[PDB]
Amino acid sequence: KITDEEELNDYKLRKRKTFEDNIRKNRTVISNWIKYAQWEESLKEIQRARSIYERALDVDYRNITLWLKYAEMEMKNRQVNHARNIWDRAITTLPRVNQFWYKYTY
RNA sequence: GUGCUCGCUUCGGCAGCACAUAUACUAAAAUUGGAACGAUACAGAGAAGAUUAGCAUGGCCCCUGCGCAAGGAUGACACGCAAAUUCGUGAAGCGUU
Ligand SMILES: [Mg+2]
Ligand SMILES: [Mg+2]
Ligand SMILES: [Mg+2]
Repeated sequence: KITDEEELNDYKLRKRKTFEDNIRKNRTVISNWIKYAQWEESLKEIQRARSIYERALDVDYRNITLWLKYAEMEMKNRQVNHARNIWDRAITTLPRVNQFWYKYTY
C-alpha cells in the first residue's frame, strides 16, 4: 500500500526507469513505446505520453498502429483538438493508408 | 626624462620645440561546487548437469594503451507476466418484439 505522493513518485521513478531502459536496448521494437505510453495514459500524465509517441514517431513514422494509438489516446482523453491535429498530420504523411482517412472522417 | 633653443638668461627657476604614446585571464584573494576507485559490513565468473577457450552485437557505461593493435571475467550491462492495428461458429435455456 502506497501513501502520500513521495511513494507514488518513487513507484513512477522505478517504472519510468524500467521502460526507458527497455527503450535504450531495443531502440526500435515499437511495442516497448506503446506499453510505456499506455502506462503514462493510465495515470493521466498524458503530456509524458505525447512525448513518448512523438519520440516513437521520430523512430518510425511509417508504422501505422503507432499513429492509431497516439490518435486514440488523444480522442479517448477528450482532447478532440490534439487528435484532430494528429489525424491531419497522419493523412498528410501516410496518405495511401486508408485506415487514417476512415477513422478521421468517422 | 633628455637635448637643442644665437629663450628670457642666470648657471637658480621658467617658457617654447623635438623625441618618447596606453600593461594587465587586472589578486598577495574572498568565495563556489565536485571527485576519488582505499578501508569497513553484504555480497562471488557467460553459454538449457558439471568444468569451462573465446570472437562479436548495441550505446545517456567506461578503464589501461600512441594506437584504425591488443587487453580489461568472452571488460561490464543484456535474463524480458517478451500480447501491435483487427474477429467470428453451432446448440441450449430464460426474458422481449
Ligand atoms: Mg576483447
Ligand atoms: Mg573465460
Ligand atoms: Mg564484450
